[PDB]
Amino acid sequence: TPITGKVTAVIGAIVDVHFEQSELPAILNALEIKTPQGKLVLEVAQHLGENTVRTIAMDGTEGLVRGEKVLDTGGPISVPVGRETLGRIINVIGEPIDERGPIKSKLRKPIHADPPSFAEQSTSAEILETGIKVVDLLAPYARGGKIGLFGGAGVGKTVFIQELINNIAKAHGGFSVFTGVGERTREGNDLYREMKETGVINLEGESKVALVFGQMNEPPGARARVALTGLTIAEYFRDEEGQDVLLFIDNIFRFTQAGSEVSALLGRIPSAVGYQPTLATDMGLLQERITTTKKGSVTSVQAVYVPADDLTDPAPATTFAHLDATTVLSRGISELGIYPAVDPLDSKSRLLDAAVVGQEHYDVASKVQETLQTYKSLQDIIAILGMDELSEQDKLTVERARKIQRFLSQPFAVAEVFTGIPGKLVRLKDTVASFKAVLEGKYDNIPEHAFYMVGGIEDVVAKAEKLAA
Amino acid sequence: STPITGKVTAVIGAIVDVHFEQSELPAILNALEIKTPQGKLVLEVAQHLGENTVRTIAMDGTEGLVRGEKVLDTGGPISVPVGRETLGRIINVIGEPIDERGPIKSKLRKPIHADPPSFAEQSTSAEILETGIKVVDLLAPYARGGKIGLFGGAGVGKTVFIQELINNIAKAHGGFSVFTGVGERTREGNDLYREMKETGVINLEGESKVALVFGQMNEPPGARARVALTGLTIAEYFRDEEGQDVLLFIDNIFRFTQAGSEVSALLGRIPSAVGYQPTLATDMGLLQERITTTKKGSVTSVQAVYVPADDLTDPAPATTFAHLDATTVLSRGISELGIYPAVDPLDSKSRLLDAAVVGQEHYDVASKVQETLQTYKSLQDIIAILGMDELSEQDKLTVERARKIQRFLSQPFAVAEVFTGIPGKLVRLKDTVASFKAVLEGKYDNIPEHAFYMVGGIEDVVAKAEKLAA
Amino acid sequence: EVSSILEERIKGVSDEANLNETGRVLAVGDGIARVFGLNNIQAEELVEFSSGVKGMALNLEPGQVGIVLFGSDRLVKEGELVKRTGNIVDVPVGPGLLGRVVDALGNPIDGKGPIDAAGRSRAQVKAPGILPRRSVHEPVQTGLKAVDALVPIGRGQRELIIGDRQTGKTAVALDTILNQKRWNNGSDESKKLYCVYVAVGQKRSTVAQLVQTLEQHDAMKYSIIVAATASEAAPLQYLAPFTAASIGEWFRDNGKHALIVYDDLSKQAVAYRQLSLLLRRPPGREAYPGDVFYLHSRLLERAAKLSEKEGSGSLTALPVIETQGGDVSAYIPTNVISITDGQIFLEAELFYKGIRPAINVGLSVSRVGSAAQVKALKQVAGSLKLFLAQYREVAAFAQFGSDLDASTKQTLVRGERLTQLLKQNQYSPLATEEQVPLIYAGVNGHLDGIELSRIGEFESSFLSYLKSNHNELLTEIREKGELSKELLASLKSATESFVAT
Amino acid sequence: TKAQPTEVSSILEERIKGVSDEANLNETGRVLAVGDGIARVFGLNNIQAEELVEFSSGVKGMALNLEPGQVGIVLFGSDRLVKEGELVKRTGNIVDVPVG
Amino acid sequence: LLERAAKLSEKEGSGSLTALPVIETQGGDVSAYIPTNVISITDGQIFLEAELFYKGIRPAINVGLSVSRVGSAAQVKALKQVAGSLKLFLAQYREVAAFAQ
Amino acid sequence: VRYEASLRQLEQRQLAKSVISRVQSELGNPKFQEKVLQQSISEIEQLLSK
Amino acid sequence: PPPVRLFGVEGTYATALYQAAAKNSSIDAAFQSLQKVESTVKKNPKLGHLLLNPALSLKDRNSVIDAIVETHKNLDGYVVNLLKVLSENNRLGCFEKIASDFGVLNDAHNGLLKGTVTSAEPLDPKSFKRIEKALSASKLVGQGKSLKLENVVKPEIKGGLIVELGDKTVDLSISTKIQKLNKVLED
Repeated sequence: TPITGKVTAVIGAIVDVHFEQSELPAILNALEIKTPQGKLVLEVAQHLGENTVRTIAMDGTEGLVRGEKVLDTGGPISVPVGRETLGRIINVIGEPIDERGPIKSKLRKPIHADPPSFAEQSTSAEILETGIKVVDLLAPYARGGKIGLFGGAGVGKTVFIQELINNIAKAHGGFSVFTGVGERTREGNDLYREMKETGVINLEGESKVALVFGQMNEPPGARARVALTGLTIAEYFRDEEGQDVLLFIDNIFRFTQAGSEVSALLGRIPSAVGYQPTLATDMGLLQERITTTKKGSVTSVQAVYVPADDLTDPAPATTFAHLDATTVLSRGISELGIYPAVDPLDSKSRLLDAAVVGQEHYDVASKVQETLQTYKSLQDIIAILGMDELSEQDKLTVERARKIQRFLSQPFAVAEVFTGIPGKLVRLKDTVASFKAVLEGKYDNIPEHAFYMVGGIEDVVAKAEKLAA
Repeated sequence: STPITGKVTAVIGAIVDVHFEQSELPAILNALEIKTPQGKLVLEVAQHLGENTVRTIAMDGTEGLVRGEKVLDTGGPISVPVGRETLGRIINVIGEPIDERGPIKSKLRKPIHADPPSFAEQSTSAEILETGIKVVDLLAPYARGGKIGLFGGAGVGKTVFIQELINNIAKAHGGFSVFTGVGERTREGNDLYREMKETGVINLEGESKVALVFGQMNEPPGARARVALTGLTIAEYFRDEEGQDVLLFIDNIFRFTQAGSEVSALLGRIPSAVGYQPTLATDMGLLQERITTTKKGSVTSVQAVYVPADDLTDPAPATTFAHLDATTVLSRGISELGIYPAVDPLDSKSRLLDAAVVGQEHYDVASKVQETLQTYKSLQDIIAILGMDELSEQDKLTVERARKIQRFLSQPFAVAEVFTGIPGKLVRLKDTVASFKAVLEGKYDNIPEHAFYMVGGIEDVVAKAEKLAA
Repeated sequence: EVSSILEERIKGVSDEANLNETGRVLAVGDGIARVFGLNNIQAEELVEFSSGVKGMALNLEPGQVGIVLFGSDRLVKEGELVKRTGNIVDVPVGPGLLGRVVDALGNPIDGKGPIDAAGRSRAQVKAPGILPRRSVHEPVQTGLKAVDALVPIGRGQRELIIGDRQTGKTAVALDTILNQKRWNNGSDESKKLYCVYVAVGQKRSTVAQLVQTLEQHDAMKYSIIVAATASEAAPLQYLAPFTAASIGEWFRDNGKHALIVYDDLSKQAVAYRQLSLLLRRPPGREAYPGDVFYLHSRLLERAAKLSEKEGSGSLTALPVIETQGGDVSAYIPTNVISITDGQIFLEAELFYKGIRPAINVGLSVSRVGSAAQVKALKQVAGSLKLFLAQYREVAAFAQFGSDLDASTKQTLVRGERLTQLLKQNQYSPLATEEQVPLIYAGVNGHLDGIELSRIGEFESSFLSYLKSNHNELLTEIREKGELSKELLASLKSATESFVAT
Repeated sequence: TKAQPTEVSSILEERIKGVSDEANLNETGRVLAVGDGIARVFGLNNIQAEELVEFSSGVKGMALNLEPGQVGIVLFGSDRLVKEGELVKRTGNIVDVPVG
Repeated sequence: LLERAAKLSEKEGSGSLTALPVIETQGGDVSAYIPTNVISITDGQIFLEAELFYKGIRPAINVGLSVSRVGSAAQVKALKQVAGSLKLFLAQYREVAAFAQ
Repeated sequence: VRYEASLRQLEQRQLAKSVISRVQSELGNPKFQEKVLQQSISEIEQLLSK
Repeated sequence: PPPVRLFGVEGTYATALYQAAAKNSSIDAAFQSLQKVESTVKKNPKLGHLLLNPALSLKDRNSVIDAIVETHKNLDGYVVNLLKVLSENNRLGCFEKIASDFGVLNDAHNGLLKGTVTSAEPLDPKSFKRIEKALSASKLVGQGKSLKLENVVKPEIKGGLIVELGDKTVDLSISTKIQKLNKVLED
């Protein structure tokens, strides 16, 4: 509507407008301030009455002069969706930031949308093989699954995701969405280049992937609805196109982080550790909009830059609420040289079970966990005393755990370059077999180093021959 | 005069502000009653915010309050009923019998804002309470008119200890007792009512040798704070007016602390350390000073305390640790050992434990106990990893005596026929001094550790030695 | 058909009257409106915003009365009128909820259509007195042996399930429901616990998996699922236990026994945290305003083993606080621990150790009863506790691997076998008549000899053997529920018969 | 617009009524509100810092906060009888105790 | 600040502004909000070892906590060839002295 | 039974949007004018009854 | 005396003025004089919007008061004593607010009430009158209680009508009924 207004205040990027006319806006409406910086998009977030709203500002702020006209463009911002959004990198306003020229589209849809109901649910979880032993063993993936990574400060959170994309998303023909919230531009350039190169984006051709990328530098408010924009793209694919979907989100600590910044300014008492009191509603909403329906079971992968690695901080804690699998990755375990760097006693999946992946798998995993937990327990004794002051039975366990640990070191594929060691990807069927034998100590008699940085049991054997030479 | 009409303006939980008539306010600490289908909502006046608008704290529910609602003024501090015709009634916070044995009170009501008596009245009479519980008597004798403090985990025998005290001491001693419940369960209430009906202390016919004031945590925080104050005034009526000595019991006073911290925050008063009211000390002081050994009477309070995570250097217990005359620490470990009572032997320190005020003989025996136990405890660490293979025979005899003593502490309790199933044993002070002395001298190092377990004095210890022997 | 139902619906609306209350919205945004006017507003009343949003009013101020929205922000508009429903919040309460998932406001979200609730009630009903209680004598058996033995569960009793998040946190409770299938199957109505599973803060998919599990175990029939999904509003999340409580109280009042699982109250606390801070109330300790204790206490004290007068109907509660990092010193965990009649500490390390269920038994207590378990089972597990208590000390000696006293290592050897005996795979409970033998064998030391690896093998086989031969013995344990001399001897002979061989 | 202690409605109405409470209240005072034992007194304009002031409740106090409109007395005495508009005479002698 | 430092593309003239942001960590405790916030932006860290500084490497580069995630794709082939992955090798040195005790 | 129930639900939502179409039809008509008179006289009747 | 407290808007400051001049019982006079000074402030818009914008000293603010009584010496002494307060606290932004509030208080004291019969379209004078009759007939607006039922056009209430006054409304409209109809036929 032509609700004229003035910019009464510009207190940061939480501009307050005074809509001069007593014509009322509505919460979650969108406004265009037209400036020589083009349009600036604001989103009505409070009505403070007297027709004086308080508005979140999506695009950049500066230059603003108080008493500047507003126009209400209403409702939630309308993204552009269709199959002709497949292959684009999208801002938030639908703009192609990979600059493929105005995004061709069918139907343009509001950013905000409702979370599918309890009735709309149709929850299913398959098995999905990642070609990574540690992942498969500890947390078997699934279709429609919700995966969560609680890795470091992009120390290889990105690397982990890239490998997963390389394996799973090029082994998934159905649509897949990459939404990268507040992440570094270079990663985006690398990814875009790689995608175009790996034909997942055929540039001239069609893409079975779509990409949304939101740069960290971009104002917090933009990052908040970068996610919502992506969720709309996903919903269009899930619903309207109907096709099988996947979704990747990294860094969703930034989603939380952005929200906490605006919350204080908005005038909301920022709850514990400065994090917004509305943290729960937002995380919940996002994860109830990304949900498995009969329309489509959406596999989601969420990557949390755990802040200073505190997972007891409310933002990681509330992530746990809406996940079905986690593969918390410890920065320490990265330092030990183990790549994958996933903490193994802090990995879980609902699909790890004695019949969901079989009793044999479950038993094999159980023994690995028990062995490692014992080893962790004997870390005190080992250090204060020695390993020769350990019991012989324990010394076998310790040697086994050291071997198992080293076995878990399995080179990365995308980061075959970055690690500098050719990637080792191993089938799920192979994994169960390999661990069963090792647990029976059948291969525990060959160098611990042989187990180190290699794939399957056969590879360990071959590297033993290499070491022998 | 006339009940000042006030109109509620803001219901913001328990804090309810009233807009009393122009040029007329009550004074701080007065009592407002608001007629409701909830009877009288009692608001304790706690601030005046001026403009004939007071800010008062509710003790009871604030549902359905119409903002603008007429508030009658009793006009003066909350006055409960006190009497000797309060004996054998369960009475809620607002002084209403919830065992409903008609209108209680002797002939009097008194305010619960009773003052702490001056220094001149308060004169310490060091006199010896005797619980008959051997460990309690010997290693930290309790004292009449005292302010005993049962720090422990939630019902780590805390309820049991008090029940045992009531079973022995309450009926035995001529003074009345008052059981005051601060945020304790109605489940716990039914057990207490039943148990003291059973011990007959609640004499079903006529007067009981105890009165009950059972307060519940479900009730808003205001009621939780001033259930304690209510109980205190009944005890004061016994102490003062009727002269009578008492043996007060409060449970858990952590609920009192917790309640006060909350309403400090709610009053707007910025919470101090670990979120606890900056006014903690003076509130504790007011409570403690009111309970006293005076010329008028003597009140022997035993106040249960719940110690969060059994950590009492936490400011709410730690401040209380100063304020109580005769601290006792009870905990999980001793409970788990199956020892009744759950008192930690080397951790607990009562007011009296002097070298001859408890009697020189008593003291010397108890000093010998302390050394014997202390030796076992020090050596416990060596034995744990290294073993007892590197310790001497003399040390081993001391360890053996301590283990025997450790389970000598286990003395059955009749009110833990509910728990253990074993009827109690009560051992006189003289009998305890004698019985413990013998063991230490080594006269009963030939009596197995378990023949000290769950039995009374030396006579019983010998009898169970014989029982285990054959 | 659908036309007929619609014709009834169209018929079902006509005519209205003057609205004597009003107030004009001003603040709006932050999902908490504050409206100007409203003096007729009775506290906690439900107020219908003209948008179509309903919000109860929890804060009254002589400026602007703070009405907590259940509905969406955008729908509400500044200057709207709100007309008071004139009713303090109420929920339909009855037996129609049996076999129903319901959201906070009691709408069947499973969409099994309308509920045959026999009343509506209020969510602010207060806890029954000392006099309305009766002595607790109603055992509850979870089918997990450790729970029954170590922390025996009565009825009208609060047992707090505490421990690290989603370590099958849901699953421990579900196991109870499954062994309570046996009593439910049993026609003794007062032993039929109508189980109310309250799910606060959880996603629809998780819930959908839970309802699938429950429907699979066909326990859903007597189950009521009260939900406040992750989507659902923070006021509605706060209100969800209290309205769950009302549904439970209808059973309790009727003399019927029921069980309420409050999973997870930790997310309820966050909801009240949010709610309070957007009612602008000062942050409490850990941003949960103090009176949160008052809120929780009134809720929890409505689980009661009522008098014979009240039909003995006892609603039993199992609160669940999912402690993050086992942080029990956190204000809400400290608060709850005091309120509850048991704590059932679980530990992640013991999960990793392979003890599944993983129970930190040292801090697991049930302060109340032993008529909260079977008499027979009380006799056998008497020294299960003693052995385990000795085992704890012994295990400490065993650590650092110092050369144990032979006696301590006897304890160690016995203790280990017991530990393996306790472990049970999720969604497999065990009938008490056949938990008494296993514990008899262990406690009467016959298992102490049997090697740790084949304890699991032994256990399975032992059960099969008793089914074949000493099924008479099982029948007697079922029938008489207190081990007599004859049963102890018979059982000893049977145990010997299969321990040897 | 903003909150000011002189804009307290009883003070304000008198001033509007052409009656200024100043002169009378330079020593004496009148409590505006007493909550938390923090009487805020209008008057005492001849007060010296930390001077001893005596209420008509017999309460003695010291005045840690001197603000122009209000003097935030801290009571040595109790709050129990104290109420709005309490006469606070200014003893006019800074806190002293016998020494010797 | 940081994302204004870039290796541009041929259209933009390929120009660079190489950012090397130098964080002075007191105690070198890099689990800490300010260091971690930087780490997520950056590719690589250059943590320095005090023990080694004293032990005569001026300056002394901790190599456990020095990483460079995408470093070797900047490298020219001589400097790709000569180094086969000394970090791996010296994380065998690290392991060896780890298990020496 | 499952498809039968689904068909009733489907019938209900189809007939629901058909109801929306009738609502849009009513608000077009100068029943939109005439019902203001109906509401007016109804308020006269109600408020006189108050 | 207060003609019913107005507080929630810091109107207690206005209430104080009202009751103080009510006790002098020169409220009509006060109200009229308040209109005159407010009007000549507005009709001196340059430095009667920017002299309603504080930036004035103690002395300059006081001299502004002196300039104000230069504008007219008939003004009523009680609102001149209020002016002293407003100068001293330098408050003056809620001056027209006080004028409006004093008006509200005045016509509350008179017992006159306003009113609106918002519709999405113009509303007949016959409708005003008939509803005014009905409303006067209702106990809701008695006598001594005046009512000015006016048309407002607000498409927010799409079609229909809502009668409003005294926090009592009768809403017989199409929009509310449609809302309910839709909802109930979505049941």
